[PDB]
Amino acid sequence: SMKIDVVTIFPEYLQPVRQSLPGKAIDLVDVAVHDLRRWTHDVHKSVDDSPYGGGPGMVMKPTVWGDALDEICTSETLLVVPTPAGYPFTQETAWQWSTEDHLVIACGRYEGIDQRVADDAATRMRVREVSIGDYVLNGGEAAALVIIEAVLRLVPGSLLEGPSYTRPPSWRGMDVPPVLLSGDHAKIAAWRAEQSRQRTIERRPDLLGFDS
Amino acid sequence: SMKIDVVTIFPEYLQPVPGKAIDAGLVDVAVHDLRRWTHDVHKSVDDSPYGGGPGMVMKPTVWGDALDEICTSETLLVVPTPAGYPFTQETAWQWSTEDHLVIACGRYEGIDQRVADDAATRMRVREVSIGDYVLNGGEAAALVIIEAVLRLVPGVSLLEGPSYTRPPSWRGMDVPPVLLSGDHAKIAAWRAEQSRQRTIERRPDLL
Ligand SMILES: OC1NC=Nc2cccc(F)c21
Ligand SMILES: OC1NC=Nc2cccc(F)c21
Repeated sequence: SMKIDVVTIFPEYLQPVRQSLPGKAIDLVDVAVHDLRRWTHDVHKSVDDSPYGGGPGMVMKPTVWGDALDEICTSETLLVVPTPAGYPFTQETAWQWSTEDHLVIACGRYEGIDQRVADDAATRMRVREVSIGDYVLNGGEAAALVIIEAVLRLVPGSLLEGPSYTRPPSWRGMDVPPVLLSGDHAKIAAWRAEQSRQRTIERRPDLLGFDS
Repeated sequence: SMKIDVVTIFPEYLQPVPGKAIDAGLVDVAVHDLRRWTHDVHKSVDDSPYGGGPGMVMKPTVWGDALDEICTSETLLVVPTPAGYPFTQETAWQWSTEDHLVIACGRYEGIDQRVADDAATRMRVREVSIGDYVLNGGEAAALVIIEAVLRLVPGVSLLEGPSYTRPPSWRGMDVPPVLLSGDHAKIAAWRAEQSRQRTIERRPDLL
């Protein structure tokens, strides 16, 4: 079943852990992590350089990424490039990728990878540039972990959730809502619906088609 | 000064996030195993949901004890949850100036609501989601939050368009010549148009 390759200059940060949702799956999926510097040939193992046209920071070189993806990818590969400028990664995306035979995730710095890498790959395989949110990360590594977790839990083998409770029924003078103790499946369903409504309207009005 | 305490039943997951000079006292991250605060020999952290339904809910007595020991009145308690307010860059900026963050990592189904409600009577509590996809638990979200916050700690809109570096020609593709023109006003305008087109294509919501 599914193969996931992750390419990064911080392979220890990805390093698959038994005691993980992904770790259990590994013990249905195979996850391999590759050090990008493996495909460098200068003594300094240089993966980036200053941007053409100017600007702050560095851009990852196309040469190294090309050699790396040449080796790892096939025409059947779905190449995932986490980036702040990507299409939104959503739950629909997770379901779609959950049926893929082979995901390769290219982790780069925020400033990004030379655009020609994605352009070149697209001539040979499917390429998806995606953002997991509008906060700013220093690199794609944490995004890769999020994507893997969201995808792996869907592999064979709307409205916000309201508040949940468990035992004891009273705790620090705070009681569980009595309807939840009443065993009335209908009243419980109605209460839960109303709680989710209040919470969605308050926290995520966008989900119900309202202004933010 | 910034102290981050993370509480999780997967402490090894959180160890990875090295990172810089704590020797200057700018940033300390401590990860705590939630099972430290369990009451029974089976080290139980969750229980069946009241009112029925699938999954488990994390126990209030365990989390209550953990937060009692870890938190103070000055703490900003962060609770990652799919039902949370959106975590944004503005949020990250605000939290970057906090003396003490405690991140309570729970499973998707959640922590008994009384835990957060109780904590909010003596400290600031923030329930947040990092996105509208489903994770099994809050650990990955904590990593995302920790990264977005700490890079704004010193010493630790439109989409950006394509970027390029050497060599000028690679596998049949040349860098856009405008970028080599030495006309920096034109370069800015070109980049603005690239940004416009990419935003329209990928994130029309931003407009
Ligand atoms: O999805 C993101 N959101 C914010 N920053 C990033 C930096 C690198 C990769 C990536 F996917 C992201
Ligand atoms: O499923 C999620 N989606 C977004 N944020 C989260 C934060 C904590 C736990 C969790 F499951 C999630």
